[PDB]
Amino acid sequence: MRRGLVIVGHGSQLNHYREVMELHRKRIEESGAFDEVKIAFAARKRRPMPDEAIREMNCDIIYVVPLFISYGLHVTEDLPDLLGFPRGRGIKEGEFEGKKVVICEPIGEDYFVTYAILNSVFRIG
Amino acid sequence: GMRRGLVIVGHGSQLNHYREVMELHRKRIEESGAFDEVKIAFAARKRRPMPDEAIREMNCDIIYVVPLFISYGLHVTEDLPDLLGFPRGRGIKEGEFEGKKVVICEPIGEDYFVTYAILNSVFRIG
Repeated sequence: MRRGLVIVGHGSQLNHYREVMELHRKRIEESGAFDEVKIAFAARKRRPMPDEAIREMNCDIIYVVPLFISYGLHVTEDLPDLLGFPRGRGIKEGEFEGKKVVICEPIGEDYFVTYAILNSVFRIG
Repeated sequence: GMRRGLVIVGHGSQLNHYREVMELHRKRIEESGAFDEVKIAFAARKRRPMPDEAIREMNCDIIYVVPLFISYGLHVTEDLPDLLGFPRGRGIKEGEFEGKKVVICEPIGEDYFVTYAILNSVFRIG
Protein backbone atom coordinates (compact mmCIF):
# COMPACT_ATOMS: atom_id res chain seq x y z
CA MET A 1 0.00 0.00 0.00
CA ARG A 2 0.82 3.72 -0.38
CA ARG A 3 1.01 5.51 3.02
CA GLY A 4 1.50 9.22 3.34
CA LEU A 5 2.94 11.51 6.00
CA VAL A 6 2.29 15.21 6.42
CA ILE A 7 4.33 16.97 9.11
CA VAL A 8 2.42 19.98 10.36
CA GLY A 9 4.37 22.62 12.15
CA HIS A 10 4.00 26.03 13.76
CA GLY A 11 6.66 27.94 11.77
CA SER A 12 8.49 30.98 12.94
CA GLN A 13 9.62 34.39 11.90
CA LEU A 14 13.18 33.04 12.08
CA ASN A 15 14.23 30.54 9.38
CA HIS A 16 15.50 27.77 11.72
CA TYR A 17 11.95 26.38 12.15
CA ARG A 18 11.27 25.65 8.52
CA GLU A 19 14.75 24.31 8.22
CA VAL A 20 14.04 21.81 11.05
CA MET A 21 10.86 20.62 9.31
CA GLU A 22 12.75 20.03 6.14
CA LEU A 23 15.34 18.05 8.07
CA HIS A 24 12.70 15.59 9.38
CA ARG A 25 11.03 15.48 5.97
CA LYS A 26 14.26 14.46 4.28
CA ARG A 27 15.28 11.96 7.03
CA ILE A 28 11.83 10.31 6.90
CA GLU A 29 11.53 10.30 3.05
CA GLU A 30 14.99 8.72 2.59
CA SER A 31 14.08 5.95 5.21
CA GLY A 32 11.33 4.74 3.00
CA ALA A 33 8.86 4.17 5.88
CA PHE A 34 6.20 6.13 3.96
CA ASP A 35 5.72 6.50 0.21
CA GLU A 36 5.27 10.27 0.35
CA VAL A 37 6.34 12.90 2.90
CA LYS A 38 5.33 16.55 2.93
CA ILE A 39 5.25 19.47 5.42
CA ALA A 40 2.45 21.96 6.18
CA PHE A 41 1.75 24.68 8.74
CA ALA A 42 -1.02 25.34 11.23
CA ALA A 43 -0.46 28.95 12.43
CA ARG A 44 -0.41 32.50 11.15
CA LYS A 45 -1.73 31.64 7.71
CA ARG A 46 1.67 29.92 6.92
CA ARG A 47 1.88 27.90 3.67
CA PRO A 48 1.56 25.17 2.68
CA MET A 49 -1.62 24.59 4.70
CA PRO A 50 -2.46 20.93 5.43
CA ASP A 51 -5.12 20.76 2.63
CA GLU A 52 -2.44 21.82 0.03
CA ALA A 53 -0.01 19.05 1.07
CA ILE A 54 -2.83 16.42 1.06
CA ARG A 55 -4.25 17.43 -2.36
CA GLU A 56 -0.79 16.93 -3.93
CA MET A 57 -0.38 13.40 -2.50
CA ASN A 58 -1.66 10.26 -4.21
CA CYS A 59 -1.93 7.93 -1.18
CA ASP A 60 -4.46 5.35 0.15
CA ILE A 61 -3.92 6.63 3.71
CA ILE A 62 -2.31 9.87 4.84
CA TYR A 63 -1.14 10.50 8.47
CA VAL A 64 -0.94 14.07 9.67
CA VAL A 65 1.46 14.52 12.60
CA PRO A 66 1.33 17.66 14.71
CA LEU A 67 4.87 18.78 15.38
CA PHE A 68 3.65 20.45 18.59
CA ILE A 69 4.22 19.60 22.25
CA SER A 70 0.67 19.66 23.60
CA TYR A 71 -3.07 19.63 23.03
CA GLY A 72 -3.35 23.42 22.86
CA LEU A 73 -5.16 25.87 20.69
CA HIS A 74 -3.03 25.09 17.54
CA VAL A 75 -3.65 21.31 17.87
CA THR A 76 -7.24 21.10 19.17
CA GLU A 77 -8.60 24.06 17.12
CA ASP A 78 -6.34 25.55 14.37
CA LEU A 79 -5.29 22.22 12.81
CA PRO A 80 -8.73 20.47 12.79
CA ASP A 81 -10.40 23.67 11.43
CA LEU A 82 -7.86 23.73 8.67
CA LEU A 83 -8.90 20.20 7.64
CA GLY A 84 -12.59 20.50 8.50
CA PHE A 85 -12.02 17.82 11.14
CA PRO A 86 -13.50 17.67 14.69
CA ARG A 87 -12.01 19.88 17.44
CA GLY A 88 -10.59 18.79 20.80
CA ARG A 89 -8.10 16.06 21.66
CA GLY A 90 -7.36 12.52 20.45
CA ILE A 91 -6.50 10.89 17.16
CA LYS A 92 -9.02 11.78 14.42
CA GLU A 93 -9.71 9.37 11.47
CA GLY A 94 -11.57 11.27 8.65
CA GLU A 95 -11.97 11.60 4.84
CA PHE A 96 -10.74 14.48 2.82
CA GLU A 97 -11.77 14.85 -0.77
CA GLY A 98 -12.29 11.08 -0.70
CA LYS A 99 -8.83 10.21 0.72
CA LYS A 100 -8.49 8.55 4.14
CA VAL A 101 -6.75 11.05 6.56
CA VAL A 102 -5.87 10.47 10.22
CA ILE A 103 -4.60 13.30 12.37
CA CYS A 104 -2.25 11.77 14.99
CA GLU A 105 -1.57 12.90 18.54
CA PRO A 106 0.92 15.68 19.25
CA ILE A 107 4.49 14.44 19.97
CA GLY A 108 4.75 16.00 23.41
CA GLU A 109 4.02 13.02 25.65
CA ASP A 110 6.24 10.58 23.78
CA TYR A 111 9.22 8.97 25.58
CA PHE A 112 11.32 10.04 22.60
CA VAL A 113 10.79 13.67 23.57
CA THR A 114 11.86 12.87 27.18
CA TYR A 115 15.00 11.50 25.51
CA ALA A 116 15.43 14.49 23.32
CA ILE A 117 15.44 16.60 26.45
CA LEU A 118 18.09 14.34 28.02
CA ASN A 119 20.09 14.35 24.81
CA SER A 120 20.13 18.19 24.70
CA VAL A 121 22.51 17.71 27.63
CA PHE A 122 24.21 14.43 26.66
CA ARG A 123 24.74 15.22 22.97
CA ILE A 124 24.99 11.56 21.93
CA GLY A 125 25.06 11.54 18.14
CA GLY B 1 30.92 13.49 40.46
CA MET B 2 29.51 17.05 40.29
CA ARG B 3 25.99 18.17 41.51
CA ARG B 4 24.06 18.53 38.16
CA GLY B 5 20.62 20.10 37.61
CA LEU B 6 18.04 20.33 34.78
CA VAL B 7 15.51 23.05 34.10
CA ILE B 8 13.14 22.19 31.22
CA VAL B 9 11.78 25.43 29.68
CA GLY B 10 8.53 25.30 27.78
CA HIS B 11 6.05 27.59 26.00
CA GLY B 12 2.86 26.79 27.93
CA SER B 13 -0.79 27.07 26.86
CA GLN B 14 -4.13 28.57 27.80
CA LEU B 15 -5.25 24.83 27.84
CA ASN B 16 -4.02 22.41 30.53
CA HIS B 17 -2.20 19.70 28.50
CA TYR B 18 1.16 21.63 28.12
CA ARG B 19 1.70 21.93 31.88
CA GLU B 20 0.96 18.17 32.34
CA VAL B 21 3.42 17.28 29.48
CA MET B 22 6.12 19.43 31.18
CA GLU B 23 5.25 17.71 34.54
CA LEU B 24 5.45 14.24 32.97
CA HIS B 25 8.92 15.01 31.45
CA ARG B 26 10.07 16.35 34.84
CA LYS B 27 8.82 13.32 36.71
CA ARG B 28 10.31 10.83 34.22
CA ILE B 29 13.78 12.42 34.48
CA GLU B 30 13.59 12.88 38.29
CA GLU B 31 12.86 9.12 38.75
CA SER B 32 15.58 8.10 36.32
CA GLY B 33 18.28 9.50 38.64
CA ALA B 34 20.21 11.10 35.74
CA PHE B 35 20.28 14.52 37.47
CA ASP B 36 20.50 15.62 41.09
CA GLU B 37 17.60 18.03 40.46
CA VAL B 38 14.91 18.70 37.81
CA LYS B 39 12.54 21.74 37.62
CA ILE B 40 10.17 23.20 35.05
CA ALA B 41 9.85 26.78 33.84
CA PHE B 42 8.19 28.88 31.11
CA ALA B 43 9.34 31.42 28.58
CA ALA B 44 6.22 33.01 27.12
CA ARG B 45 3.43 35.41 28.09
CA LYS B 46 4.59 36.00 31.65
CA ARG B 47 4.01 32.25 32.53
CA ARG B 48 5.33 30.87 35.88
CA PRO B 49 7.65 29.67 37.11
CA MET B 50 10.13 31.72 35.16
CA PRO B 51 13.63 30.33 34.57
CA ASP B 52 15.24 32.66 37.10
CA GLU B 53 12.95 31.33 39.91
CA ALA B 54 13.48 27.68 39.00
CA ILE B 55 17.29 28.12 39.04
CA ARG B 56 17.18 30.06 42.40
CA GLU B 57 15.37 27.07 43.89
CA MET B 58 18.26 24.80 42.82
CA ASN B 59 21.18 23.52 44.90
CA CYS B 60 23.56 22.63 41.97
CA ASP B 61 27.14 23.27 40.54
CA ILE B 62 25.93 23.30 36.96
CA ILE B 63 22.39 23.83 35.72
CA TYR B 64 21.53 22.82 32.12
CA VAL B 65 18.54 24.77 30.92
CA VAL B 66 16.86 22.81 28.04
CA PRO B 67 14.51 24.58 25.62
CA LEU B 68 11.42 22.37 24.93
CA PHE B 69 10.93 24.06 21.52
CA ILE B 70 11.32 22.90 17.88
CA SER B 71 13.56 25.73 16.82
CA TYR B 72 15.69 28.69 17.53
CA GLY B 73 12.71 31.05 17.27
CA LEU B 74 11.76 34.25 19.08
CA HIS B 75 11.06 32.38 22.32
CA VAL B 76 14.46 30.63 22.26
CA THR B 77 16.58 33.50 21.00
CA GLU B 78 14.78 36.40 22.76
CA ASP B 79 12.47 35.45 25.67
CA LEU B 80 14.59 32.74 27.25
CA PRO B 81 17.84 34.60 27.26
CA ASP B 82 16.19 37.95 28.30
CA LEU B 83 14.63 36.14 31.32
CA LEU B 84 18.07 35.03 32.27
CA GLY B 85 19.93 38.29 31.55
CA PHE B 86 21.97 36.40 28.86
CA PRO B 87 22.59 37.97 25.37
CA ARG B 88 20.16 37.19 22.53
CA GLY B 89 20.76 34.98 19.53
CA ARG B 90 21.39 31.48 18.29
CA GLY B 91 23.54 28.73 19.78
CA ILE B 92 24.40 27.33 23.19
CA LYS B 93 25.11 29.87 25.99
CA GLU B 94 27.20 29.27 29.09
CA GLY B 95 27.72 31.63 31.94
CA GLU B 96 26.62 32.26 35.43
CA PHE B 97 23.36 33.39 36.92
CA GLU B 98 23.64 34.81 40.42
CA GLY B 99 26.74 32.72 41.09
CA LYS B 100 25.63 29.32 39.68
CA LYS B 101 26.95 27.91 36.34
CA VAL B 102 24.03 27.81 33.81
CA VAL B 103 24.23 26.25 30.27
CA ILE B 104 21.38 27.15 27.93
CA CYS B 105 21.38 24.04 25.74
CA GLU B 106 20.11 23.66 22.16
CA PRO B 107 16.26 23.35 21.60
CA ILE B 108 15.29 19.70 20.90
CA GLY B 109 14.02 20.30 17.39
CA GLU B 110 16.84 18.90 15.27
CA ASP B 111 17.44 15.83 17.50
CA TYR B 112 16.95 12.38 15.81
CA PHE B 113 14.68 11.67 18.80
CA VAL B 114 12.24 14.23 17.36
CA THR B 115 12.31 12.48 13.97
CA TYR B 116 11.49 9.20 15.83
CA ALA B 117 8.76 10.91 17.89
CA ILE B 118 7.19 11.93 14.63
CA LEU B 119 7.38 8.33 13.43
CA ASN B 120 5.83 7.08 16.71
CA SER B 121 2.77 9.45 16.53
CA VAL B 122 1.96 7.23 13.57
CA PHE B 123 3.35 3.87 14.76
CA ARG B 124 2.28 4.31 18.43
CA ILE B 125 4.76 1.86 19.95
CA GLY B 126 4.50 2.33 23.74
